[PDB]
Amino acid sequence: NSFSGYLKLTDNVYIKNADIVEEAKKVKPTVVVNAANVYLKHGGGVAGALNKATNNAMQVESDDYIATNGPLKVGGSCVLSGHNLAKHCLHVVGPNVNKGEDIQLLKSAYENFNQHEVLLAPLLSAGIFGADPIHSLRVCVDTVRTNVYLAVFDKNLYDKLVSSFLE
Ligand SMILES: Cn1ncc(-c2cc3c(N[C@H](c4ccc5c(n4)OCCO5)C(C)(C)C)ncnc3[nH]2)c1C#N
Repeated sequence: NSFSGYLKLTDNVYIKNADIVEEAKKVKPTVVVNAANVYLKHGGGVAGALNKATNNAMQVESDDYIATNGPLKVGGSCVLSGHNLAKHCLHVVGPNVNKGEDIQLLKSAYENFNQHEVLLAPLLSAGIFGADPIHSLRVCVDTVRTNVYLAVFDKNLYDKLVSSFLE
């Protein structure tokens, strides 16, 4: 858990302008969070990037999990192998408000982080999932009680998030 160059926002939330994949390779965290969908199909965005960094091992394991257990619920999660990126990957489904899912489920989504003492994570429901990223950061800060290190791979968004937190 050798996190470096983060800005501490609260006693348990840290943030950095970084690619979560590159962070996972450097840090070797105990848990990396995947911004997943309910069928664990890592087809693009940050899920596709984490899967590609495992040379598709994450996708094969995910397909096997879905066959036995069925899909996740929106707001839910599962723990699978971290492969070469972490000890464990916590696959979390935030709501996709661009597809009509309820933004209130973002609190349920961040509540999954509280089962793990230290996590490397992306900003849930942001990007093409359509949530307001400032609102996602506020829900993270108000919900997560364990130690979370947020990697946001966009300097423009990072600066807007920090300037909002510090108002
Ligand atoms: C080809 N490639 N290599 C690396 C990455 C990469 C993306 C990425 C990231 N994306 C954030 C995010 C966060 C929650 C998302 C989402 N995206 O997409 C819908 C699902 O929910 C965002 C957009 C807000 C900055 N955040 C952190 N590290 C990251 N690495 C990619 C891609 N794509």
